[PDB]
Amino acid sequence: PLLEYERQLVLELLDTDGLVVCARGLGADRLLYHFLQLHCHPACLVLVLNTQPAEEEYFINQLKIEGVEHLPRRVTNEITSNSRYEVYTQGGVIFATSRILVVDFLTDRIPSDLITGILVYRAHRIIESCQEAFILRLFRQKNKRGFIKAFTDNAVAFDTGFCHVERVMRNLFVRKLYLWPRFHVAVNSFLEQHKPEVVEIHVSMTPTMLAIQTAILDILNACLKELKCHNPSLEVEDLSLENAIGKPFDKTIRHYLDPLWHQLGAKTKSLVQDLKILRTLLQYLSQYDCVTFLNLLESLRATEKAFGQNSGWLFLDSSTSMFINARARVYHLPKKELVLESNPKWEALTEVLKEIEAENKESEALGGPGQVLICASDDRTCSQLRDYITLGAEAFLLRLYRKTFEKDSKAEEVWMKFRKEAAFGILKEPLTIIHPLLGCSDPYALTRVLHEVEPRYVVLYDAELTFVRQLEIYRASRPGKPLRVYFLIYGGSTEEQRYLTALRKEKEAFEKLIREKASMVVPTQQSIVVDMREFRSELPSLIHRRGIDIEPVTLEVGDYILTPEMCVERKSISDLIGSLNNGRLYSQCISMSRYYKRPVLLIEFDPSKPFSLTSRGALFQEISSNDISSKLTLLTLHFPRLRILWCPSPHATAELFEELKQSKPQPDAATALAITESEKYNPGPQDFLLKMPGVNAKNCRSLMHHVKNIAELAALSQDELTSILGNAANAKQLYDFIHTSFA
Amino acid sequence: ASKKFAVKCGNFAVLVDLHILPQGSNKDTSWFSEQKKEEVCLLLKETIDSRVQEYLEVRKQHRPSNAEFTRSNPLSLKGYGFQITAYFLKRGIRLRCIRSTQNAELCVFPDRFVVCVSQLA
Amino acid sequence: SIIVSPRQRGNPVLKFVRNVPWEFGDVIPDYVLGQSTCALFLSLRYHNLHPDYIHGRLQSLGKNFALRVLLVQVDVKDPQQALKELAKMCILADCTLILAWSPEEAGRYLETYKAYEQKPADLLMEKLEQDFVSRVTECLTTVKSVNKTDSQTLLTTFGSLEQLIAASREDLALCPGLGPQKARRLFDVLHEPFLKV
Amino acid sequence: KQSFLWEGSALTGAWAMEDFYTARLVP
Repeated sequence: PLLEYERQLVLELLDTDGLVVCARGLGADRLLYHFLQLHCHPACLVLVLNTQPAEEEYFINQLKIEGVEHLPRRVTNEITSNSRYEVYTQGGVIFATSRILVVDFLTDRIPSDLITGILVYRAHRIIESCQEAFILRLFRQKNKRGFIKAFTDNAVAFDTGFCHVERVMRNLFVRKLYLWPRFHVAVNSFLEQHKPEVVEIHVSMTPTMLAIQTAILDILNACLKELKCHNPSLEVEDLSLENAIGKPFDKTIRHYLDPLWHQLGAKTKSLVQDLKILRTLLQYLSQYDCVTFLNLLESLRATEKAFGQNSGWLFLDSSTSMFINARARVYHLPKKELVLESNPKWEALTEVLKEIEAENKESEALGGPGQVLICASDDRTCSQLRDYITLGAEAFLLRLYRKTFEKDSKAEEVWMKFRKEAAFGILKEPLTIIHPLLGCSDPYALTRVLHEVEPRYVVLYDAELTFVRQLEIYRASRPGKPLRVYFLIYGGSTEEQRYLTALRKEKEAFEKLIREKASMVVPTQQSIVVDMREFRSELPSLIHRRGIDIEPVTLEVGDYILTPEMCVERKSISDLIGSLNNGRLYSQCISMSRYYKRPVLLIEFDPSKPFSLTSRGALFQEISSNDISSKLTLLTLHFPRLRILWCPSPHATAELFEELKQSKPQPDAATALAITESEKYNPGPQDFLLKMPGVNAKNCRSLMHHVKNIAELAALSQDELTSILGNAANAKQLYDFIHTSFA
Repeated sequence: ASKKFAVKCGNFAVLVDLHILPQGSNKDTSWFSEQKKEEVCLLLKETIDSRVQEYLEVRKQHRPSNAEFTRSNPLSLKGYGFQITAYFLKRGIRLRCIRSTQNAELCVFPDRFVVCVSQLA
Repeated sequence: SIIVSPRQRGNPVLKFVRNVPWEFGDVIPDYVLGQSTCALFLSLRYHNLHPDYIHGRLQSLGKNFALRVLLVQVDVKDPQQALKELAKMCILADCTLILAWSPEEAGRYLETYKAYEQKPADLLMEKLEQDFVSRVTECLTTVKSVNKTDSQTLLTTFGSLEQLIAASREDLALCPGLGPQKARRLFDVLHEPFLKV
Repeated sequence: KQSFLWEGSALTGAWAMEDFYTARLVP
């Protein structure tokens, strides 16, 4: 079916290959499905890179619905390596993960000359994920004939100053860029002839709910300013107060702090924890009821007393205002004259549902009754909405209050008065369906629900840009059937601010992309064994570029094997500090020295921002054991055979690796791999079984056969533990561990 | 006409996914009248019942369950001038339903039910 | 008890050694950090000016010392090229390379080498505290994605592992600070039939 | 019919800088 502007886009992409940036929610899955339907042939094989299992299953099922033989097949690590060559020879669309594709391309267990193309969904991941760049470099190194089409929503991902569209565009080997924003003439003119009957209600917050938000925002602003003060390099505009409200703030704070985490300090990590807690406090305030908010507030103070997690801001003069306001929301102490206030959004939802039911009970004869779909943010909100509708405000709030707090009857009845002051068959009646949006996991899940149940009315209890665009596209797909979308938003809150910031960020990102596109218009063999987890970095790509091939295996001893007697552990300054303090590096050195004749430790420092590697304030004090320099000296003193390589960048590390093997023989896999039941004994509960006291290897291995699960493990008494374990002391220790309070 | 309807079976409600195949080059979806909708459920009454029944005792078996009636094994039931082809696909979304007329809860069957019909020769 | 060679009299690094007593005296290496531990000093600008100087020192050092640490004071703006040759030479000559970015740091390294002559390896190995709270914390952190703070809040809410076992799937999610995904992962780990698979 | 959150998504209006901000969110 497609559309008009969508078919123009498809024709343009069937022309000279390139990458397509659409507006958030403008049916990128539809374009991917169109290309999959095009390439479901058995005489060709294309690879789709970044897709979720749910999206892949939906695509396969829809293609089966259409009546297509030779459906797409999914290839994952579970399939045996020799069997993976079978599905490649079968042709057709192949859903593959980055890791197995890297392994297959490097080991040449894939007909790289038979690949007719590659489709890169979510092409904005090329910016930071070095695996896909390596896959595309390897593919272009062998085929040079197949196509590369890339699709992406999230035009904001190119708006950050760290990245550049030209670099990622060159990584994809495309050389042509297609921009399809929401204000594009072809799409805007077409979407104006099939617009939905949107009606939005601006629900006003309670004055008590406003004070809580004001206090939380004050605390968040203070913590952000403190974080900026301690990290002058973090003064970037990406950490403004209006950006901390948004969803993707955690990703930016990780990108700016994760590479140098262990050298950050003590207060900075606590400040990041406070930022996360304040953001989840904002979410709880805007989303859930009053009793749940009070529960989270009180539990937050409970752990501060026990450990002191939030001691920085929990005792602030503004924080006490939040506690008092929450208590006034739930309690009233003059004996508890409970208030149990409900947030206004439920009343707006009730009014909307009443109007919808009135319309249905007025116009049954004009077709069917019509179905209503309610979209909420997550599962908790959906459950709360269903309980509120089925029970009522009073019963629901009383149930929550009694379940959590102390159950009272004499005080409860006083509040009630003040508040007042068939087995089988087709339903053939209006149905209300509550659906969790889950925007972060897979935004294109609202489209599947919309196509599964065709709703005459949609209530957007929680709204994001992608869902608005999806509802706009869904209506235009049916030119005759109308729908009315209700847009419930909290007036003058952080939800409205977040939505408006998303709007303006997308618009400015698309304008910047347009300008960037305009400006750019005119322009013997040797091997190294590389650990699998090391491909999330640029070093394996730079090593391969120098002309030496890579054999990727799972290495339990070291990251690189340059020679038969050599082993390199790659540690940055942050990871070196973390491993020295943790104690992992000592065990790694022990194993490497035991197994390899020439163990090597590689440290990658930063010439631009060097780290002192010595404790601050100890420059003039005595030698401190907690210092990193002292720990490094101790380690090199206890391992005289260990050799250390210092490199300033991954580019220099590759050169050193190439030079370090000038005449030595090459290594081989299955020898470093074999350096070091397994199929049984699920890794999940195995570690939990191992870590509690009373079990080293033999007693635990014996006991897990007798006991079906750890669920009933707590049921056994001390004597049964003595009988099963074989000892009474360890059994007593385990029983005391499993049955003890917090004291 | 033909809209994706819902069928109740015990404590659950199954959200069927009706798909009318095109009627030749000049597709006429109006051939599926209101009457033609009524025998679809009774023809498939045992199919849904045999699919809900084993979904309950596997929970009583306290272990994860497969449909044992999947894409590779469709249901090809005949009829009266029309065809039927039905699978049972996992949905993956926790949908919740309430009968607004009675304000009574109703669980949604987690397995998506899809049936395709076409004019018989 | 550090015997510094007379060949380094006018060098500021000896000004910053304070916590250990150092004296002169002829020695084959630049520094003698006790028995079976000797050190050599190098400067990046010196190395660039005299590329063949340090190799003679390495060749004349011999295999008398069990541990031979050659620490350099990187001072040039671009040490990328020289560090490569230095690392390769240290690899070939069976000696360890240490980087100090300031004269103070090199003195600290020398003092620490002298002061840690018979320090046991306890400072390096993991602690693994046997306290009940620490034990339950590490046991909880064994799951895929749960940090220490999450286990800290989790312990306070329920108290005992028996209470954690008894709780269903939903009330794990209802606990603050977990969310749906982390609570679901913990609940799946909290009881899974490992024997079936 | 002043549903400006919806047609504001189309990004086709003038929509000066202050329109992308909420007055109550200044502190």
